[PDB]
Amino acid sequence: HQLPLARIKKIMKADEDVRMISAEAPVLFAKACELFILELTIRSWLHAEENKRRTLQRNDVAAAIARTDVFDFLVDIVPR
Amino acid sequence: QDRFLPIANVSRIMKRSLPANAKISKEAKETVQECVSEFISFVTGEASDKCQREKRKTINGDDLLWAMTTLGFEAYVGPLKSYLN
Amino acid sequence: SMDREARVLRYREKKKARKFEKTIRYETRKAYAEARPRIKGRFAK
DNA sequence: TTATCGAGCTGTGGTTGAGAGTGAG
DNA sequence: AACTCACTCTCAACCACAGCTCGAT
Repeated sequence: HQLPLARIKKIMKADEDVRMISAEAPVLFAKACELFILELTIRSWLHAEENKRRTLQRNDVAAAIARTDVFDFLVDIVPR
Repeated sequence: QDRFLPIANVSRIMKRSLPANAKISKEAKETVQECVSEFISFVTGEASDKCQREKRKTINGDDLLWAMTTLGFEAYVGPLKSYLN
Repeated sequence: SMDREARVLRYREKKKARKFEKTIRYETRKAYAEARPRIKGRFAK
């Protein structure tokens, strides 16, 4: 529908531990990415809105990442 | 980078996620592209571990939902289950 | 939490080990695929 | 408690058009 | 600065099936 399953599968298979992947796993993953992209984008938007801006900027995404515990794993990705 | 989800697909999804008047910097698109790509890695490693412990070779949909639950993403699990049917 | 920190650290260390080159893991399945009838690239009987 | 085994399932890869990537306006 | 949209050309999806996978037993 939206995200290409092959590229989802390719990221999965970059982990040397994964062996087989079920047919529905990338299907599920593509939906989960849409829920993830939505939440990360809206929380970034919030910060942009709070700073009286309409253009989401990188620091907005960083703000969302710092503030949201679920996004704790990405904290070292923002800064270069 | 060819290790990430395509940025056009990612950008489209952030756009539909926002009020029509919103704008998104090129930098913000690249940052979110990486993040959702890392989301797939993060979850896959936990699913991959579950399969090792339980000595199976196939990562299936339940393994992904277990992994998402123990990594803080229980809120997704409901909608996901409902989406498979 | 203490449990999250373990999984997050493991995720970061697994990072250095991502292998994106096309690795083949069922070398038999290559054989059958490599020598299999194709209509326009697609498999066929 | 651990093991079994057949109904189901999945990796594999040439080809190509659907759609990702691109940039001047 | 980001968005538009027509254009280029990449690359994801498609297929069959031998025999491995895994939960009801």
